[PDB]
Amino acid sequence: MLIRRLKDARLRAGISQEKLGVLAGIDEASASARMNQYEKGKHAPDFEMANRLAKVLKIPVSYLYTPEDDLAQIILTWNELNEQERKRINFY
Amino acid sequence: MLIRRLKDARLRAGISQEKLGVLAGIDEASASARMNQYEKGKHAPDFEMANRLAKVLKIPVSYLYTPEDDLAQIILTWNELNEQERKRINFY
DNA sequence: AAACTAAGAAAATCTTAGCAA
DNA sequence: TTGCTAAGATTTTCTTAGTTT
Repeated sequence: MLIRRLKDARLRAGISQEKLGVLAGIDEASASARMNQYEKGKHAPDFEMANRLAKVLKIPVSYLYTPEDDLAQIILTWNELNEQERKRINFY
Repeated sequence: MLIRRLKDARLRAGISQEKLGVLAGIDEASASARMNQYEKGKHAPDFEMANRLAKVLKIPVSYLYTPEDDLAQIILTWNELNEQERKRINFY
């Protein structure tokens, strides 16, 4: 899990670390700490948690696991394309 | 990590679970077991290991973390494109 | 040969109780 | 308010020693 990806996505979502945690289902008593540990790279979330974070952040989960900046941008762009626009890439 | 992504990529590489493990730097004494645990979804590898696996399998690491079949295919295709080709999608 | 598994050892994360910016 | 951290409690993976396909 790439800490820069998590942080960038969180800041674009405009929410605090704690709020991101709460919305992803982490107990209010541990949300701030846990989300900070993830963003600072102290501990890694499991894939199930990453999926819940991605849901809150409105991103595809694999964005958080893509080190290649150009591919990560593609993933975010693809995310916002409608199903007809995706067909155009699919054929491509 | 998505066990089907790992299996599909390994089978395309034409290598055993053990061989994949050995090539990815897992000790010869535990490669078979660990690789199997990952592919069967018994335990998840950490991201560092996933990166080592992806290098052996000649895939971008985020393929292993992409649940969306259509995006996963984009990632696979993108992996094989040269610079000039990646430039034209980045535009598109 | 390759795939697979149990169980104890080992190492990781999670919760708690805060402090710092 | 938000970001951040230590450390013990908790939960996970890893190694070993195999059996199964």
